[PDB]
Amino acid sequence: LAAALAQAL
Ligand SMILES: *C(=O)c1ccc(-c2ccc(C(=O)OCC)cn2)nc1
Ligand SMILES: *NNC(=O)c1ccc(-c2ccc(C(N)=O)cn2)nc1
Ligand SMILES: Cc1cccc(C)c1
Ligand SMILES: Cc1cccc(C)c1
Ligand SMILES: Cc1cccc(C)c1
Ligand SMILES: Cc1cccc(C)c1
Ligand SMILES: Cc1cccc(C)c1
Repeated sequence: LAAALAQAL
C-alpha cells in the first residue's frame, strides 16, 4: 500500500 502511494514521488 505504501509503495502504491510512494510512486507519486
Ligand atoms: C503497497 O503498496 C505494498 C506494495 C508492495 C508490497 C510488497 C511487499 C513485499 C514484497 C516482497 O517481495 O516480499 C518478499 C518477502 C513485494 N511487495 N507491500 C505493500
Ligand atoms: N516517485 N518516485 C520516483 O520518482 C522514482 C522514479 C524512479 C525510481 C527508480 C528506482 C530504481 C530504479 C532502478 N533501475 O533500480 C530506477 N528508477 N524511483 C523512484
Ligand atoms: C513503487 C512501485 C513499484 C512497482 C510498481 C508500482 C505500481 C509502484
Ligand atoms: C521493490 C521491489 C524490489 C525488489 C523485488 C521486489 C519484489 C520489489
Ligand atoms: C510518502 C511516502 C510514504 C511512505 C514511504 C515513502 C517512500 C513515501
Ligand atoms: C496531500 C498529498 C497529496 C498527494 C500525495 C501526498 C503524499 C500527500
Ligand atoms: C517536485 C516535487 C514536488 C513535490 C514533492 C517533492 C518531493 C518534489
